[PDB]
Amino acid sequence: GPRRLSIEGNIAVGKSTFVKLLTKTYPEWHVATEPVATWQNIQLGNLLDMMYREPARWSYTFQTFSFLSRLKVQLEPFPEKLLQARKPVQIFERSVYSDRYIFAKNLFENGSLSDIEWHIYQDWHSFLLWEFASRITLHGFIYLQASPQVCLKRLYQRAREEEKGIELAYLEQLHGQHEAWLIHKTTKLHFEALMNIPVLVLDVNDDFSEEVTKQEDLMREVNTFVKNL
Amino acid sequence: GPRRLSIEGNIAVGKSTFVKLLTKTYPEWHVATEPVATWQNIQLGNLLDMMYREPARWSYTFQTFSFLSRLKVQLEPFPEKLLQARKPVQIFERSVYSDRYIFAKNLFENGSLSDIEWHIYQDWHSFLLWEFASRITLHGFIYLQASPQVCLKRLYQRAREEEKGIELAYLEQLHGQHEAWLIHKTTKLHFEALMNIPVLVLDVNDDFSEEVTKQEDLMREVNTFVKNL
Ligand SMILES: Nc1ncnc2c1ncn2[C@H]1C[C@H](O)[C@@H](COP(=O)(O)OP(=O)(O)OP(=O)(O)O)O1
Ligand SMILES: Nc1ncnc2c1ncn2[C@H]1C[C@H](O)[C@@H](COP(=O)(O)OP(=O)(O)OP(=O)(O)O)O1
Repeated sequence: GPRRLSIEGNIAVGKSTFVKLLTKTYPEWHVATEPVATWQNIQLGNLLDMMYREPARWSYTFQTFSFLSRLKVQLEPFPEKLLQARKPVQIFERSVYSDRYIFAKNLFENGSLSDIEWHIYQDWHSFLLWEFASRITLHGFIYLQASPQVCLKRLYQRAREEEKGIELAYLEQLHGQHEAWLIHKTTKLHFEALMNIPVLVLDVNDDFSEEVTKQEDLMREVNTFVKNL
Repeated sequence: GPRRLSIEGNIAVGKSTFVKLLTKTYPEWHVATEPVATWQNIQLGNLLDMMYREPARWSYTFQTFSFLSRLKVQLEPFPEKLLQARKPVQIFERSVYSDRYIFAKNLFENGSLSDIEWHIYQDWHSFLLWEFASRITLHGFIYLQASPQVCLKRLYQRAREEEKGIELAYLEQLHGQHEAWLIHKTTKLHFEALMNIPVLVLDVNDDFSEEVTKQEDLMREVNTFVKNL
């Protein structure tokens, strides 16, 4: 059975970059894409923008769309490629779990989600993950960790309309969520599986985007981590 | 396998009354309750009221809560009672299907649901019903049919805070939806199963609430209908 892993991290920490690097280094590996272009244009309307401009009005709706999307991809069948490899690896950009423990949770804590919205959201989440338990399993998390300000810098370094308005405070919040869940284990979890899952912590405070030294150094840690799963 | 059926009809047409009558006449029969008391008090906040007072703001949220609820009950296992009967019957108050084809649909058509909300809702609905296809099956619909004004009268005859504000027009809309789906078959369906399902049409324009003649006359049609399933 393929090893399933999801990349977790803060906004702009450099996920897409880290993925391009993965794709290049381990081609057999299958990377399930993250729906960002499907959120800016719903097919008509930018949900992403809406969630950012009126968080108290569109946060819940957004979460329901992202959760469904993340759940769909995690339920899809393994490709034929992945099928025929000695050590198949499937990589997800963020997960069905971060949808809840990183964003939804945070959106509630900062007031963007009402008590009713948080309650309904959790009800849904716990219900479906229980029904689909046997199919959404993950073997480990690759946490691209970096400070809020570093992210804030990168966040602004790339235009991205929707985002230009994000304050440092917001990134600090999300940072907290990641640290509480993937590092300190202080976030109450509601899934026995999620309890003890391996977490590879990659420190990307220093722009690995260009230093070929650190890139080879990252892929190395990744390979070591994946193989011992 | 138990025969599964759902009671469909307009607001106040007299569903709860018709159910009390069923319970009394066919005790082996199992009637899965409809969550109305769980909507007026979420456990804190009245979603039902909210949806009515600010439809453009809470319709989508409401639909997601009612859909989940209706789906949950249709996935639950048959009770032990129902288990040991020669002809087991399971009755549902409205269904996972009316959630979409009666209310959600109508809420979109009358502007309470935006294009984005309608799209996300449908995406969810079609997805989960496809995943759970084999478990949500229904064998027939009992349509408690009556004119909008008759309903409007009954609607007002019973207090019900949340509702006091419903205009005749709204009931007319819902009436249309029922007629289009259960009678004229002019509502585009998205489930092969739902295509040709039996529909028992009970005319309840005349208050059967008290006339013991019509009650015995209704249960008779019901029994005849159920047995030939
Ligand atoms: N569950 C969520 N709830 C609310 N917003 C979310 C959620 N998940 C992602 N986002 C936001 C953060 C961003 O502004 C936009 C991010 O999409 P994405 O491109 O996947 O983020 P990112 O910041 O990790 O960049 P990238 O993956 O391109 O490197 O959507
Ligand atoms: N899917 C839905 N979307 C929006 N509102 C709904 C939906 N389903 C039911 N409702 C509303 C209509 C009512 O005002 C309240 C009705 O609940 P319910 O008691 O089941 O209705 P009813 O009008 O058929 O009466 P009863 O079953 O008590 O006879 O919730």
